[PDB]
Amino acid sequence: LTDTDRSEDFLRRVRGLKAARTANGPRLYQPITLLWAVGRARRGEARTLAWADTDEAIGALLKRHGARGERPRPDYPVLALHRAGLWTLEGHVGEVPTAHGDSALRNWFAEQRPVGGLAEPFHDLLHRSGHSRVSVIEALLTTYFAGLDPVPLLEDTGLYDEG
DNA sequence: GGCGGCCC
DNA sequence: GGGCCGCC
Repeated sequence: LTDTDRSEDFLRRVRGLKAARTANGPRLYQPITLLWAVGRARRGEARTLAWADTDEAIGALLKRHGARGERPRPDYPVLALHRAGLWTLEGHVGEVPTAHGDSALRNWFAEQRPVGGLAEPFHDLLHRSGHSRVSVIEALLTTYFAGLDPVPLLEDTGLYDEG
């Protein structure tokens, strides 16, 4: 195996992601979100986290490392990663919205304030398997950071040695 | 038209 | 709250 079974399923969901495009490349919301979660999985940090702390932590990485003009709005990639089955959200009424729109996304997180994080099987996988971490880091760097310097982001996520 | 997103 | 773009 389930490590090999889960790793292949994990990497398949990551490769199926469809990020929004700028003129010169895909926007960095989803890879920055994922690498934040990968670092947390590696160090065994709390998988399930309150939205206020998740929003602030991802937002700070968006501000510092948003090399294609990203806004500090983690609501976009979190919703997209949830739809892909990579992210869990708990404590909300009704259905989770898609990452389409703007104000409705912010208002939904402000009202529902869901608790969540990377899905439990993938968090556990990346905590246990250094090979799975290296695999997804390389794949995300290949897809999203062509012509960009990922080193400051890797050190801010605690993944410099593995990336 | 849907979904990931920016601009008002 | 809205319209709209890129890509599917």
